[PDB]
Amino acid sequence: RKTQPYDVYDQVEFDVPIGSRGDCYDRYLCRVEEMRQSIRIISQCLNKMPPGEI
Amino acid sequence: KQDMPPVGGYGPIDYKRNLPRRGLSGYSMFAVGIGALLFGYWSMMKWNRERRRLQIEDFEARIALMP
Repeated sequence: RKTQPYDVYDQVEFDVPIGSRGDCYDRYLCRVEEMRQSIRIISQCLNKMPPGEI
Repeated sequence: KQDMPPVGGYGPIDYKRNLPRRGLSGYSMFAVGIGALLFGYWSMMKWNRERRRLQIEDFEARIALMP
């Protein structure tokens, strides 16, 4: 998502959670932490929508 | 010309993570526990000792009869 583009998707800012060790409990904690970071990409998306065509 | 986004009115909501409320820890506990437990045994020796006194009275009525 930030080594290739999709869309106008470069114009948002967020960080990509990493794990320390290599087990299930620290690939669990990505999924809890990505849900907090998805609220940031929604709240950054309401401010930016240009009116226009579809 | 009827399209969505407002001119203003926003938050946002946080991305944060916090509820570390302490909590009565760290030598406060292990001190209310022992202070409660020693009140228990102090409430013993006033009943278990006293029941042994009435115990001997219960044997007393036996021995004053049976000739």
